[PDB]
Amino acid sequence: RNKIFISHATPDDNDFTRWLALKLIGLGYEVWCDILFLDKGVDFWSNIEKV
Amino acid sequence: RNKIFISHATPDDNDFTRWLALKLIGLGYEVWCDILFLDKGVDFWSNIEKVIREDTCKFLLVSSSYSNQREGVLKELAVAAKVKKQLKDDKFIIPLAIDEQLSYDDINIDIVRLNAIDFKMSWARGLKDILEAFEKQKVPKEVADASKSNL
Amino acid sequence: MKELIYIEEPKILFAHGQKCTDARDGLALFGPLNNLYGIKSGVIGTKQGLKIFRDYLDHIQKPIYNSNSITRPMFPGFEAVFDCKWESTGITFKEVTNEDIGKFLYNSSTHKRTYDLVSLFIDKIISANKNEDENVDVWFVIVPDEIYKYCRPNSVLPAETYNYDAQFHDQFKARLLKHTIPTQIFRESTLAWRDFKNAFGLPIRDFSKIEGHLAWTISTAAFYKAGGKPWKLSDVRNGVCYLGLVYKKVEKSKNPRNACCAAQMFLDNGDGTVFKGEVGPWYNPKNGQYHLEPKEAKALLSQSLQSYKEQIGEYPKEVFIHAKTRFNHQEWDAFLEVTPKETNLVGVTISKTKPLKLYKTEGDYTILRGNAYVVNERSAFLWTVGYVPKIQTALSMEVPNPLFIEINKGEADIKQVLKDILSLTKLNYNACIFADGEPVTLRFADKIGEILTASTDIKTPPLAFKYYI
DNA sequence: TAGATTAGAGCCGTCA
Ligand SMILES: NC(=O)c1ccc[n+]([C@H]2O[C@H](COP(=O)([O-])OP(=O)(O)OC[C@@H]3O[C@H](n4cnc5c(N)ncnc54)[C@@H](O)[C@H]3O)[C@H](O)[C@H]2O)c1
Ligand SMILES: [Mg+2]
Repeated sequence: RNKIFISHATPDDNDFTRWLALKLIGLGYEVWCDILFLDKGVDFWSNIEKV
Repeated sequence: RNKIFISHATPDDNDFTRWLALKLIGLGYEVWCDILFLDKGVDFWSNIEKVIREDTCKFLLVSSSYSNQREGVLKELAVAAKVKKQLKDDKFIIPLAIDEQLSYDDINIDIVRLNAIDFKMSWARGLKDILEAFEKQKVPKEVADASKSNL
Repeated sequence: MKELIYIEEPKILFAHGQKCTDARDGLALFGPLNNLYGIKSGVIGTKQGLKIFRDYLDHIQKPIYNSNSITRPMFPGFEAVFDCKWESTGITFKEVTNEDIGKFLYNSSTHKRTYDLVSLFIDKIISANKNEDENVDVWFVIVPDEIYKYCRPNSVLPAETYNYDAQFHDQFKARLLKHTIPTQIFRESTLAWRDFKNAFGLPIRDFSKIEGHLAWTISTAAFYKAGGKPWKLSDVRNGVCYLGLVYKKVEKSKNPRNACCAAQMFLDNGDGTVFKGEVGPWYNPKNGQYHLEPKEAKALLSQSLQSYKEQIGEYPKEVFIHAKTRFNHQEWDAFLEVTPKETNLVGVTISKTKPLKLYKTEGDYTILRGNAYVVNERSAFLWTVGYVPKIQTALSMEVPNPLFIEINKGEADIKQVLKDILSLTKLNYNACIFADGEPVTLRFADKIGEILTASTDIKTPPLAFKYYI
């Protein structure tokens, strides 16, 4: 349990979310985001709930 | 395995299928598709099922209006699901979304929980996504040679 | 029962050292020869023109299809073909209000209004160029339809500025020469062909079945103008230099003062391709004559020889001059006095005014492309337009006409002349087509000549082709 | 009066 989840509305708040995710990654933390780490062709609700 | 299977609704999705097959073959991936061979008739099904079940590492489905609820594509998806369960590989079918009319609310049940690659906005972005996914998942490949596609 | 011979396709060279006989397929399979990073565009026009240009750019980032992919290869999108970015965010806008256009396109004298409109556009372009901090690769001029409609020479509306042509495009290109600004003129109806109609509810120009061809053409033009190399020739033999010649009337002057402009081409010794105009318009005062006086012939050939020697390091081993007219003896002697010892000079003539047609007796398709009837050792008929089996169609509609090639001066081999002339039809960068009906040594010289004749103030013009096309 | 070369402009079709 060392991942910071970020919840937002897509795609209306993408700029701030991407900025914040990149900043937190640069500072050293582990970030999971709907627009940068979700896979293509994967069951996404199940993966989100698992995360 | 070493081969990439492409399932599409002939003869409506021919332009994109030819484009994608030529690009992939020019990048070092062996592609099996029903448009690359001019001989048909004998074992119209056996060879296809044998190739899916024996020497296919990736199954790419061209998800569009024509390919939804298409009998041959549905049988292909059934065989692909069987092989995917047999191999214990979670990422084996990778749908490609190329049609703007086909809303995600109206996709087939066999592919409704899967993360699909988007081609609707621009095809180059879709190709970049496919290449990055293949590199990440370690799809076997040859040194890229555009002469294969040319020939 | 005479005899015909066949000449094979010349082939052209693309990225990764791969060869193909089609520019569309070769570019859509391998890619161009060099690497642009992106095209920052500068758009000038009304607000509607800017909107139309943004629409078009957004359109060609995606695949575009023709009705028959076999006849016309598709367009897989700009950034997949060319591996560089040209989108609607590096755009810079410079307004031209309708208030500016209204007060000028009313003088009822074509000359003055043409002058005023050209000034209205070029003053803004030059102001943007000299006193702003951007780096604009090409300038795209969106011309409303009315501006282009009436600025033709012989078209009527239903002294200081008289030393200029009566054409918007020619004067516009000529008056921007000393600034060296690549430019692309667009009609407003070309980019948005759907919304310009007639009294039937249908487009004036219907591009519905040929959209991919239009995208190919525009993309290739824009790519070349920004400093790209789409393709090169395959097996140009070393030591040979080609040289076109074309004469042009001068019109508004006390004397016709026929002007002659050339175009030079050869192999750069780095296995590149040097294709640049060798021009400073040489003149002939006599009316109706299309021959140079000895001094101009001497100067022209000396300049061409010096260009080759500087670009390579030694004089040509063979020089071919392609013209549309015959050469008299005094002109050729002038040429020969200023030519080195170990250099063979051959003068050729290419003409279209000769009635000879061949009909296939069986089908409904025309003669093949590589055919040629060799009348003699110093003449032959060469078909450059005809049925091409690779694309499964003919480049013309009706029965095509051949080119008549004559070795007027010198001593050479007609087979080599025909082969070379056919291979020069594959370097039309103003178009994205399978092949052209004329050698481009004779077509780009004409385009240079017809630009630097709409004015007289140009001195020592640029040679690069991207300032005239 | 002819034959034989030359360059300008303008207009229309591209699919099915
Ligand atoms: N920021 C958010 O709003 C956010 C965050 C996490 C999860 N979600 C979930 O809610 C979203 C709702 O999306 P919407 O319907 O409002 O708009 P939408 O589907 O048009 O756009 C949303 C995005 O579409 C993509 N997407 C949706 N279904 C997909 C599938 N089957 N395969 C591949 N990509 C798919 C995802 O990237 C998703 O974030 C998605 O279903 C899912 O990601 C949203
Ligand atoms: Mg042009």
